[PDB]
Amino acid sequence: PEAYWNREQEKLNRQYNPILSISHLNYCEPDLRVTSVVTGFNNLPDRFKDFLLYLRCRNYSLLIDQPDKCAKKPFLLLAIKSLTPHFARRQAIRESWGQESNAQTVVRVFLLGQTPPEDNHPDLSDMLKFESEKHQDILMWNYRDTFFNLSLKEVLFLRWVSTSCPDTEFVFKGDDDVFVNTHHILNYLNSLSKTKAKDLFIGDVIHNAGPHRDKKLKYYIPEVVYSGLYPPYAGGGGFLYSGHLALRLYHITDQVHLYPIDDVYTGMCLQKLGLVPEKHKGFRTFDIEEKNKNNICSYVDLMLVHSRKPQEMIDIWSQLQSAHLKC
Ligand SMILES: *[C@@H]1O[C@H](CO)[C@@H](O[C@@H]2O[C@H](CO)[C@@H](O[C@@H]3O[C@H](CO[C@H]4O[C@H](CO)[C@@H](O)[C@H](O)[C@@H]4O)[C@@H](O)[C@H](O[C@H]4O[C@H](CO)[C@@H](O)[C@H](O)[C@@H]4O)[C@@H]3O)[C@H](O)[C@H]2NC(C)=O)[C@H](O)[C@H]1NC(C)=O
Ligand SMILES: CC(=O)N[C@@H]1[C@@H](O)[C@H](O[C@@H]2O[C@H](CO)[C@H](O)[C@H](O[C@@H]3O[C@H](CO)[C@@H](O)[C@H](O)[C@H]3NC(C)=O)[C@H]2O)[C@@H](CO)O[C@H]1O
Ligand SMILES: O=c1ccn([C@@H]2O[C@H](COP(=O)(O)OP(=O)(O)O)[C@@H](O)[C@H]2O)c(=O)[nH]1
Ligand SMILES: *[C@@H]1O[C@H](CO)[C@@H](O)[C@H](O)[C@H]1NC(C)=O
Ligand SMILES: [Cl-]
Ligand SMILES: [Cl-]
Ligand SMILES: [Mg+2]
Repeated sequence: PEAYWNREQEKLNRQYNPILSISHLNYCEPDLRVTSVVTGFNNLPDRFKDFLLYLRCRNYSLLIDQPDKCAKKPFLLLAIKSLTPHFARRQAIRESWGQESNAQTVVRVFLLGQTPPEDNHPDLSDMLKFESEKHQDILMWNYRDTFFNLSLKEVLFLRWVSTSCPDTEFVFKGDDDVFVNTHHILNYLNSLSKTKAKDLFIGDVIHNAGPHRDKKLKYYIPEVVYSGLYPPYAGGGGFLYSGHLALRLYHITDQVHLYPIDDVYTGMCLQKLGLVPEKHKGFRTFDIEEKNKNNICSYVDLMLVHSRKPQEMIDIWSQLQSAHLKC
């Protein structure tokens, strides 16, 4: 078409689809041709200019790995998107719904990029090494951890699954400011037939959405960048899928250009597999009703709630342990 991403994506489609008859994965120099191709490139916000220049570079390497995380074969892998300074959020997740267990082994990793000093981030590196050496649940890549780079966090994670955790039955991928009912999730996982557990992918799916064009909102996308409607995509606050689908998802990522909104990007990859994400009412990416926020019995049949502060996650998980004695 005329939107840049839509244009470069069709070029990918013809590369991978014979019926339609520089690298797009390993080119890590600034693609300067975008400056004369995208209308009004110099008047775009810096995140767009960085996203367009390095759209074709995704070969980033792990700086902090936990290679023996899935030694014991996990039933559920919890992968949590996080930023370096979120020490309290990560620690509260460890102490509540993200703790490792066996009961069906559950493993936990936090996904991080770099918060480099050249972006005026405070040097928290030696506190992150301290945190890593003590909890051994930090995965960190050497890319600039930013909002528009989150679909990069998705691809680099799916790569780590295929190379360091391909056996895991299921994967939960979510944010570090949500409460997840890990107990209710595992009971849902064992109330599933092998037929459905094959290509399982559930979340707060959004249908027939389009790019926000409000120049001042977070998910704003210019019309020179993307045109049309998003595919169905689960809310990035947290979705649940099987390891089998994770491997299929990773191998299809090369056929989809990175997109600045990472949960939309996952939907584009699901669409390319011929799959539709499955809505589930337990995923409350928009919280619940304030009158029900007091009641611990309101959290028993939920899958996740967004959003929650660290001490809120701990308070709910604490109360949730005695919920079967009073609900
Ligand atoms: C997602 O994450 C990736 C990975 O971290 C980010 O990619 C990096 O993006 C930064 C820009 O923010 C890149 O750094 C920039 O490189 C430009 C080109 O420099 C190369 O080429 C010149 C010749 O043209 C060589 O001299 C040089 O050795 C480099 O090899 C620079 O022009 C940029 O200049 C910036 O800093 C200097 C010094 O302060 C000043 O001139 C400017 O003020 C300017 O700010 C800058 O250095 C970096 O190369 C990318 N890394 C990789 C591995 O690709 C993405 O930006 C990020 N995406 C989003 C959307 O966040
Ligand atoms: C029919 C329709 O138009 N529905 C709209 C929703 O699509 C829209 O949802 C929000 O959209 C954003 C992109 O436009 C984005 O997907 C957002 O999810 C968040 O996305 C970030 C990355 O962009 C991801 O990292 C994060 O995990 C995720 N957060 C949560 C809690 O899921 C999504 O909410 C909505 C705008 O609020 O409006 C609907 O009308
Ligand atoms: O540069 C970033 C910004 C966000 N996040 C994570 O991505 C999730 C979504 O962040 P945010 O809550 O700000 O987006 P929202 O939920 O409001 O859409 C959160 O868990 C953040 O920790 C990240 O990993 N890197
Ligand atoms: C990606 O690969 C290219 C070519 O092999 C290389 O020049 C570049 O440095 C790589 N990027 C990273 C981050 O290693
Ligand atoms: Cl621990
Ligand atoms: Cl907070
Ligand atoms: Mg959030």
